Amino acid sequence: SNISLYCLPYSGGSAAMYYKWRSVLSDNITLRPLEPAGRGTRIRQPLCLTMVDAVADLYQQFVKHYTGGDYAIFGHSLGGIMAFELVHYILDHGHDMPCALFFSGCRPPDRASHEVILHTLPDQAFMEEIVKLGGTPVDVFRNKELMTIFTPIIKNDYRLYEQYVFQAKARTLTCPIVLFHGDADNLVMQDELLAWEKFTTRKTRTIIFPAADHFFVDKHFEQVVGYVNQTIESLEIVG
Repeated sequence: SNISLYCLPYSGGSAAMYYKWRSVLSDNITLRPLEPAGRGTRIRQPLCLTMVDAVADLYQQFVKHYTGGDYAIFGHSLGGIMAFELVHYILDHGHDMPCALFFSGCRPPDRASHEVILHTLPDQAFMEEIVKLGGTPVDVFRNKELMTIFTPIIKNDYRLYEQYVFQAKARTLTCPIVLFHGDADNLVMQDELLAWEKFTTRKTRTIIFPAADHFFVDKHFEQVVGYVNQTIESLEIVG
C-alpha cells in the first residue's frame, strides 16, 4: 500500500525544510509537506491570526492530497503543536485515525507554555533573544537583508505558540506517538515529555539525540527519517 506523511515546519520555517526528506524516506511513503500561510510557496497568503485559524488553514492544505488511505503527521516545535491540534481537527471532520504521529522538539501540549512572552518585544530585541535561545540559527544576523523580510514571519509563529491555550479533547488518540528530542535543546524540557503519554492509548516512544540542539531535525534529518521509516515499517507488520 501507500502512506502519506504530512510534515509541518517549526517557527519561521517553510515546507522546504522537508524537501530533502525524499532522499531517505521509504519508497512507499509519499512526502506531503504542508505549507503554513505567509511563507515559502504561500508567501502571498496573509499570516495566520490564531492557532485555530492556522489549523483550519492547514486542513485545507491536507485535503488537497488526502483521499482516505494511511497517513502519519510529523511536526517540529510549533509544527508539533499544530500537528496535535490538526489531527484532532481531522478527526472532528470524520476522517480515520493516523497510523502514527511524530512530535519533534515539542513539549507536551498541556505544558506547551512560554516561560516568556517574546512576541511583543521590538523586532530587534526579539531576534536577539531567539538567537540567544537557539530558536533560529545564529547566522541569521549575517545578512540584514534576510532579517528584514524574515523577522515578521518568525515573530508571527512565536505569537501563535505563545497565545496558545490548551483545551482538552473529546477523544484519546489510538495510534503510537514518537517523540524526538535533542539532549542539548534549551527550549524543550526532557523531564516534561512524560506528559505526552495520556494523549494516546498506544505506546509513546522517546528518542534522544546526543549532543543535539533544537535544530537536530535538520542536522540529523537522516536519522530522524531513519526512525520514521522504522516506525512505519513496524506498523506494516503488526499494526
